[PDB]
This record gives sequence, C-alpha cells and structure tokens, in this order.
Amino acid sequence: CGKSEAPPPAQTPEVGIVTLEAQTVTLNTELPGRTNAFRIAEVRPQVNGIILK
Amino acid sequence: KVNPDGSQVRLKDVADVGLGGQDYSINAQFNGSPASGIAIKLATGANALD
Repeated sequence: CGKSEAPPPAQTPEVGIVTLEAQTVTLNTELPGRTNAFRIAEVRPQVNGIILK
Repeated sequence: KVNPDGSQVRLKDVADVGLGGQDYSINAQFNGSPASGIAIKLATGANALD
C-alpha cells in the first residue's frame, strides 16, 4: 500500500567552461564594385571615307 | 535600390528594425509589477465548474 518511490538527486556534469581574455585584432569591411581596364582606347576615325580594308 | 556600379541602399539606412509589439493599445500590470495575462470567457451551454 504505497510508501515507496524515493527520489534520488542529480549531479549534472559535462559543462564546457572556456575562458576569454583581451586581444588586438584588425577590422575589415567588404565593399562591392566593378573591375575596369587600366587603359582602354575606343578607336575613332579622324577623316572621312569608306573603309577599304 | 541598387545601381549597376554596386552602390546600394539597404533597409538599415532608412529605418530601424526590431521585434516589438503587434499592438500597443492594451497593457496590464499586477500590484505595480509589469505583467500580462489572458482573460478567459465561457462558451454558453457549458458548465463553469468543470
């Protein structure tokens, strides 16, 4: 008639303690853009006439 | 808005985003302490004791 079920306690192990200290780090930032030629010349004529060749 | 040369405007330059309340009309407190809760009514035809 009842009078049972003794509760045991727990220990809860396996905690991952990791410490941290100050440091010196450099900061960067990504910026989007395009690539362009170093020098590009569009060939344009300076006379009048028919392209023969 | 993004231009073809890469310049752009994101949704942190015109606004500030955060998790807030859906409605700010009604607010409760309990003995001065900040509190919220749900008020429960009863469907008609059902017993209020069970």
